[PDB]
Amino acid sequence: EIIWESLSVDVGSQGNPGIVEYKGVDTKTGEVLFEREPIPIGTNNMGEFLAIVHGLRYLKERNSRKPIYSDSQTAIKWVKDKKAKSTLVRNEETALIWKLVDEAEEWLNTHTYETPILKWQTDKWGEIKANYGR
RNA sequence: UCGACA
DNA sequence: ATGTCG
Ligand SMILES: [Cl-]
Ligand SMILES: [Mn+2]
Ligand SMILES: [Mn+2]
Ligand SMILES: [Mn+2]
Ligand SMILES: [Mn+2]
Repeated sequence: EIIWESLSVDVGSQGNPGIVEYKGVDTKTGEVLFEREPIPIGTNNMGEFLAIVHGLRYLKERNSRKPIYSDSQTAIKWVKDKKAKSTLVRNEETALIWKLVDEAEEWLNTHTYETPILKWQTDKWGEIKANYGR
């Protein structure tokens, strides 16, 4: 029941909190459609969140109605709520990740989209195509 | 007390 | 090990 005609996104990190990045790939081919420059400090969930929002913006800009796959239950909820409930401390070092997160929320609250955000069923389909981790 | 998704 | 939700 995999919808191959879709966009798959996923976070990648070195430590958690740690260096965070993310990418979006064509679920069907695996071709990398976009990738975020590594952010010094952030959490896994913030990254998973930014990945979905970037995916929403990527698809809207190209007038695509394809759904987005994410393996993050947390990020999917945050996007649904248009509010990332991260409890990562807000300080000088986490300023960048928080700026991106707040700006992502800002975009969600000022734009519209019908993009279905679907849960990638890892336990049945294996690793999401945009995966970085082992 | 966990269970789940990362 | 941590980040989060049910
Ligand atoms: Cl971003
Ligand atoms: Mn993931
Ligand atoms: Mn990268
Ligand atoms: Mn905010
Ligand atoms: Mn992954």
